[PDB]
Amino acid sequence: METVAAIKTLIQQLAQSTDQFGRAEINDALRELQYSLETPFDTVMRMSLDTCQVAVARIGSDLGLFKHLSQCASPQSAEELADHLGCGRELMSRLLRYMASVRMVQQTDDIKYISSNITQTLAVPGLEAGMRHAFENLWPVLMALPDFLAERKYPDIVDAKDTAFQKAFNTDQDCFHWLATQPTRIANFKVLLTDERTPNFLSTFPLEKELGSWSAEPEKALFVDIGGGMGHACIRLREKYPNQPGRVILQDLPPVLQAAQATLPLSGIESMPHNFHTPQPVQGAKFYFLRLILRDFPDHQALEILQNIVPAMDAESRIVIDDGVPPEKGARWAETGTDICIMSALGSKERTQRQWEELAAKAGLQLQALYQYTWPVVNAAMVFSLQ
Amino acid sequence: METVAAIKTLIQQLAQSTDQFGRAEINDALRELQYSLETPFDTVMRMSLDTCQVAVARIGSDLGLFKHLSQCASPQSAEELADHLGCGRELMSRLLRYMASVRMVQQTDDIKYISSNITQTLAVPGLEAGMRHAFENLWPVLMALPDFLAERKYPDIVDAKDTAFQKAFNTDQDCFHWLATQPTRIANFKVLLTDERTPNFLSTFPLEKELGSWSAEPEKALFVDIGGGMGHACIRLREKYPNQPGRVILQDLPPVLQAAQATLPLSGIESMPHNFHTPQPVQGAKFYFLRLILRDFPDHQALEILQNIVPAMDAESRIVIDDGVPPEKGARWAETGTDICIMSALGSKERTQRQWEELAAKAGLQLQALYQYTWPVVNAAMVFSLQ
Ligand SMILES: C[S@@+](CC[C@H](N)C(=O)[O-])C[C@H]1O[C@@H](n2cnc3c(N)ncnc32)[C@H](O)[C@@H]1O
Ligand SMILES: C[S@@+](CC[C@H](N)C(=O)[O-])C[C@H]1O[C@@H](n2cnc3c(N)ncnc32)[C@H](O)[C@@H]1O
Repeated sequence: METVAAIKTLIQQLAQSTDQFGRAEINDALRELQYSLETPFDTVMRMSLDTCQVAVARIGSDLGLFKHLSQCASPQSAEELADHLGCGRELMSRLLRYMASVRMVQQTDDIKYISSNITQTLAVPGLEAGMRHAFENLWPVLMALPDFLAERKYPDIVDAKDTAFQKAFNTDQDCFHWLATQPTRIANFKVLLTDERTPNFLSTFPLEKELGSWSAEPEKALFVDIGGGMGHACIRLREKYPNQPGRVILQDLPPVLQAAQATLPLSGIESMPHNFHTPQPVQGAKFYFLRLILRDFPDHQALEILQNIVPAMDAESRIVIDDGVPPEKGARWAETGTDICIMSALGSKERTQRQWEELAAKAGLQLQALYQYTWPVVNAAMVFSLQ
Repeated sequence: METVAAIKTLIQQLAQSTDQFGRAEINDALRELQYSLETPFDTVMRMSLDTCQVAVARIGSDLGLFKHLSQCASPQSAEELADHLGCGRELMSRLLRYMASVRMVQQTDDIKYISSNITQTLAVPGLEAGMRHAFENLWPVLMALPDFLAERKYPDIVDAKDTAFQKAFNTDQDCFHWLATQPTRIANFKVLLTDERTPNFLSTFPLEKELGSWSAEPEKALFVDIGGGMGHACIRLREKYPNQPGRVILQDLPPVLQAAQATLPLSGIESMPHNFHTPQPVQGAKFYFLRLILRDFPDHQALEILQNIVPAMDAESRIVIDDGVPPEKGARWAETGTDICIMSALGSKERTQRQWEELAAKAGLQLQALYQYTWPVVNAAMVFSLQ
């Protein structure tokens, strides 16, 4: 119908007319409209069949389909793709037909296949690794969660060693300890670390305002990236603020620091092995930065991580928690799904602003400023000082 | 956004003005817009988190939350629902926040909870049973598919006894034989059978024109519903054509005929126990009807089912296959996802019109007429005669 074609045109034109945050708001609206207008049968069909996407993405990734199609200059037949990738012809035709129906590839008028936006995404190593993590790590924990909760008469989960994870992978270890003994998972996790989220806190963080008159003299630390992974925050800080003095220090475990060396600048960023369960060695830094760290820990462990930093602080030192700050009400699926997943796997939780302030108060900290940098799903740099 | 409220108003007004087929077209367009507009990170988040929906629906079902909320007259607090249903209060608060974010319930401005469209759907026994089936039968088979295809170097799956199912449930039994040994699963399937799809073939089936001069004496059957389940097709036939002569006969296995009795009219429809893997007892029927039967069998078994019927047929007899008829190209997610699920669990497949005609020719049948009754996902009554 011309009506459907016109709806598509108007929504694309409105999407192009706004920014990434406007487009995120439109996408959530489109989802809310689908759910509101689907029939009861459609609801069950959707819940039944949308689980297919991750499995079929896992297969495409195993075959190298997404990478191959992303490099192809012309439409490919199912036959050409099957013979090239070493797949049964009929299986490849069925997988491609399914993939086209969910835009994981596109199907042409003459029943050939080209890259979509999603083909290209699943071709990117860091994003492919996310999809692989969802299949091998998240799926099993969600599959265990209902019977786990039933067996245990619906407990409030508060312990990383007593959640669905232990049922899912038949172990008494917490997720973090268990992953160390699984080379396949560590390799994928290693690739997942290379994905850099955009935008980042530096888009809205008023660094010069937050600095005040803080002196890098004689030899003080500007920024200590605690569990900084590949040190994207350190790299982006040095890139945005090349003239601000002070040590910029990436802190992580030796294997992650080794992985980071390749892509770290040759000067200006220190690689310091540090376990964030031990006292913070760098004294009187301006910013102690924790990005997507504390959300992976229940309150007891998150508190201990903060308590390990507080004694290193000057009056001018700030702890900067860069993490999810879902609202009190009307939280979006991306903030609320993450909460169920980290409950199931890690025994942890998403925290509202009030819950972040209650946690930080136990560590003797007070919130000075909160700088949101994503919308409508809230990620913010929360700036904490000594009480 | 005023923009988002405006899009919702426009789509809702266009949705209300069209019919169910028009709303299904709009819904498919909103999905495609969503995928096309998505960022690479959104794609991975969606694939990571959308499978939460089934796990959380299953937990809500276990707690009886959806039936409870559907019968509440006023908005309920998380604490009221947790206390009433026997759930940890923090667990219940988090589940409800997640459910509200995906419209499985509605959250009020007061942070209390009411029934949405989806909470009513998940309270309907037949539809709840569809969601439990997705969780306990489909999820494990989709979980097994990628590694099963990898280990076996991407075979064309062709055998019910050799597909993802056997790896998922650690068995050499086919799905149908295995399910029959599992009481809780058998019980869920019987509730699943109580769901009647709408619309149905009688909306576009020109019965009078197909009958022509056909006569019901001596004691001939107008309609034999082979695997008719609750016998909804028999009920609708007798409701729509109450004065058309000829016996109307529900065929299924004894336990399903037993379950059908309470819903069946007192006269006009015979309950005849009959295994459709055995020779058809009713001779010279006008219509031998197979609704959503053959798609659950690979060609070899589907052919055996048809070959059990053909010897009972007159020149006036028709086999009516009422089933999915996906197009040669541009097939929708609801008819390609089904294909991947039935490949994985049953070793079967969706069939294009031409694939149905090829199968039916091997049984000595030729397509007389094809009567579509759903759009844009094709279900049709295909009328076959002896060739
Ligand atoms: C979500 S990942 C990367 C987060 C990083 N801040 C970012 O935003 O790119 C969490 C990081 O914590 C690190 N990590 C885990 N346990 C740690 C520990 N005990 N001490 C220090 N780093 C740790 C991991 O190696 C990983 O790089
Ligand atoms: C998809 S379900 C119901 C389909 C039904 N025609 C309808 O549209 O409602 C398949 C039906 O086949 C029945 N069935 C399964 N195996 C059977 C067999 N060997 N003989 C007869 N009926 C069988 C089941 O009991 C069930 O009612």
